[PDB]
Amino acid sequence: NNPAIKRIGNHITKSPEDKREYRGLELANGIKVLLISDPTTDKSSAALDVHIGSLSDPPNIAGLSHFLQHMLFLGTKKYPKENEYSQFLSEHAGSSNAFTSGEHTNYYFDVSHEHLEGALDRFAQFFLSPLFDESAKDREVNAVDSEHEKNVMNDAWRLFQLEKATGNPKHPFSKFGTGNKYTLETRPNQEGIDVRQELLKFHSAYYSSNLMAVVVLGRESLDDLTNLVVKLFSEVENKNVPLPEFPEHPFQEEHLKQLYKIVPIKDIRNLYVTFPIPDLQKYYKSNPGHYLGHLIGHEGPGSLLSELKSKGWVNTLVGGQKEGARGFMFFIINVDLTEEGLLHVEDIILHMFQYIQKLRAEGPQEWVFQELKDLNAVAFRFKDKERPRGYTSKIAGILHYYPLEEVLTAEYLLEEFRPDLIEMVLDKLRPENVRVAIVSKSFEGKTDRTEEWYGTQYKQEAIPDEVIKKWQNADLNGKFKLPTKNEFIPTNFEILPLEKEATPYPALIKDTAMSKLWFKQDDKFFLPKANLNFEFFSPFAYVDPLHSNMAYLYLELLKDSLNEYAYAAELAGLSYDLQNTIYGMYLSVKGYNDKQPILLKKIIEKMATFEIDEKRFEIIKEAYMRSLNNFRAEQPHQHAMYYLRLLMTEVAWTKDELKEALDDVTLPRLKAFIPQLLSRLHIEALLHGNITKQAALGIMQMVEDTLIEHAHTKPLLPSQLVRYREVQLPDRGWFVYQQRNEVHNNSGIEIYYQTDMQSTSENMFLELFAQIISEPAFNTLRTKEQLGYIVFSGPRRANGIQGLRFIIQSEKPPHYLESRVEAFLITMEKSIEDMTEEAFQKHIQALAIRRLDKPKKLSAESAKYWGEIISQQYNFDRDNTEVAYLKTLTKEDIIKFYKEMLAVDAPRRHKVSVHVLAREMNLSQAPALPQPEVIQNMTEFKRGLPLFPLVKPH
Ligand SMILES: [Zn+2]
Repeated sequence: NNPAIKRIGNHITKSPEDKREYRGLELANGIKVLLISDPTTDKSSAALDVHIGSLSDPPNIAGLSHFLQHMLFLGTKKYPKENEYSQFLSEHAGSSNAFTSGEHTNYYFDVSHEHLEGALDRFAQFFLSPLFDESAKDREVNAVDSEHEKNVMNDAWRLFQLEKATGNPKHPFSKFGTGNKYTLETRPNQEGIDVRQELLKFHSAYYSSNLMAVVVLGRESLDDLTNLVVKLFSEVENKNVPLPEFPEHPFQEEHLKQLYKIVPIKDIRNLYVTFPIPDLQKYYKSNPGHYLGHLIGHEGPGSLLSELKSKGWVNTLVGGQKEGARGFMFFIINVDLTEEGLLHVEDIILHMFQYIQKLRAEGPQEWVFQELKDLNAVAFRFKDKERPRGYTSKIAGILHYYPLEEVLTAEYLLEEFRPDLIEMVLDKLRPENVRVAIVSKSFEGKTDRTEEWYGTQYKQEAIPDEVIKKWQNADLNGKFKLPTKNEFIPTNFEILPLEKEATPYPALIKDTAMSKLWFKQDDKFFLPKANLNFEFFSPFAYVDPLHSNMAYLYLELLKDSLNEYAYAAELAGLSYDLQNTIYGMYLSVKGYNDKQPILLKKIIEKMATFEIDEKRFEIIKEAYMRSLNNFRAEQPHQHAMYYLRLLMTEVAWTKDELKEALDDVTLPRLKAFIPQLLSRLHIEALLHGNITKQAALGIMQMVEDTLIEHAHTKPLLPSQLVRYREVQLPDRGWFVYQQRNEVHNNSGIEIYYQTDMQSTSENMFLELFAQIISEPAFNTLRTKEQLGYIVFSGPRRANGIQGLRFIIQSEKPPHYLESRVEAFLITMEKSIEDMTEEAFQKHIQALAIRRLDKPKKLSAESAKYWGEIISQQYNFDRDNTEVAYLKTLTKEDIIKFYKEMLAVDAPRRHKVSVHVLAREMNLSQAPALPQPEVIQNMTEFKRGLPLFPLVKPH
């Protein structure tokens, strides 16, 4: 035997398509482990999930377990340097993150495959001897505060906390999870609490081996991973902590039959219907809640949504089970509301109960369960191979819920038909346990309560007993019918033999006035799936704001019109994406290849013969007005990015321009625009997956023929295939553009140091520099100086040009943010001077692994080719070519590049800053800056600068 292993599990059931090898075990201290050997992986990975979270915070220190989560990265006894962990990962092509929910704290990393043991050693110390350094703790509490600030004016986070504030206030469910500076520092100081001791006591008490699950994925054999994991994790102490459990529901009698009226930040209108239910987790082999969700949440003919949509009351619906914690769950039905829907909330909820009554009338349906079982089995068999980092993290969470042997299958395979469970859940969906929440600006100034942590304005009322009664007597409405058999369920999974003429990259197999067709038969994944991507080029999609509006509205009305039919295809693993672009339209069809030509045909046919329903048109136009308006409530950093895009691209219509133009979109006008849009087009496509050349040629010509037949499409002239250019900033110039975010009380900044056109050498100069400064920028600007939670640095690529950008969101003013980025850039010039040759070669090597990391699934490989196609660079072998050149670079080359393009006194510095002010508006030495040119009018700024050329094709 082995003293350190309690048991090794039996065979871990996996998909027969899965070439990874697996071994489950439990250590003697109680840690549940999954080991995954993949000898092909470029990045290895591990995750650890401790089954404690938020719901176990001390009642007097809200946010503690989330604070501990941040603090664990900031040093341990064996590795006391504050960023030893992140720096180690950065220098070895790795990355890490963590999250805290009510019951789990989950930590994960990935790393270059040769450096697993080093990464994993440093990571294991988190669970053995964190330092919770006093100085780290006082700085890091600012990152958490700033994380909560970002969430404060977000509607989803406000609704999430509001639900917890209106159940039983004594129940742990009512806790505030994120915490902030108030809860984590200010108030504890006032109460004589030593937060460092609290972190140490909480870690001591709950970070117990018996509550942990570990997953490790590496090239090493299963035996080697076994020894590694025993070596590192055997020392975690078992304190035998009982798993926390919450058998009493946070919504008791007095919390039921309540109506909440809520003021949102965005102009949104929604209706939330909720019923408390028991915890159904233990019934995973039948999944009664999924069965009900699938039915109540259906979007096919005869569905609930379908009738609410025809009445013109709602556009969208989500229904089904929602997680609570060990011992309680919820079942939801939530919809968005049209203006007319807002006035018929009562009738909407009755239709919900009529639909529920139809399910009780028909009884549990074994054929529905069989369909669900069959799709889940196909989905599991042909699951795309996952990136290691998300895969270890996700399995760590679920090791707490399923036997070792079933961890891979348990969320997929259904085994038991349980009409008794289906009826038992359905018996809880009754008007006597209903909670109803309406979100709308119409409640402004009509509310009388305020939620503490977010400020949310709402009113609570009992639902009148006569309203409950009307709902309890709901009868059968003849518009509601069970869905019928889903005929998109695929049954042909044959993998076509690899053709003799198959190539490693996409090949241009059709090059005509109408269409350019890039094609590759999958030679790696061997799943019965394909991706079909199309750019439709037309100047009329973006010629003015009005047209761009009409392009959008057309495509939204089209998707709305197809929804009923397309929903079945997407339950059957066949989906599509359709949107207007600054060039035209983009269409992508992905998933099982079997029925895929059927759905594609249908989209092109509808596209080309579309008849707008006038009612759908007014509803979708009003949602779009709101959606443009609601931009004002996005975050300051999203504003800054959005303004830079408008500043640097040749053509770009603002949200304001689109909004003004929107009133002039009439039905007549939209009906005229469509044939005009479709009259002349160019189509560039990538057809990639389980498909032959001649099926690819056939699919392409079928799209052409359908357009030609129905919309009389002719080819665009080559000269009209315009790409837009980037604005060319002058040597030594600095421009600032300044605006205010009217909603958030944080500011945001984007700083862009433009370099030159993209090419091999320029790319790798910028990428290597970015790789070098990446971790230090986060360490400096966030961990040390604490300027904000959101601190970002990296390449910016647009319209064939590039440069270095910095994005920060902070309470500090933008001019101060600027000076800190500038101090930091100097700090980096010195680090680069002082770093060893070997330190320098480790960064080359890390960038190299990053760039050469193999796609693990079809759609990631398609996305690489697609980026070559849409950028018109067509450099399909870029990665080998760029990396060969990268390996040639020296320290001097990067110092010279920095001195020429980036330094404060650089001869070719080209800087633009976007300053977004907050609603209401020791340290290294910042250099003196010149006086900037303040941009007053974006159109004038553009007209007075040159425009770069466009990049040439391979
Ligand atoms: Zn956090």
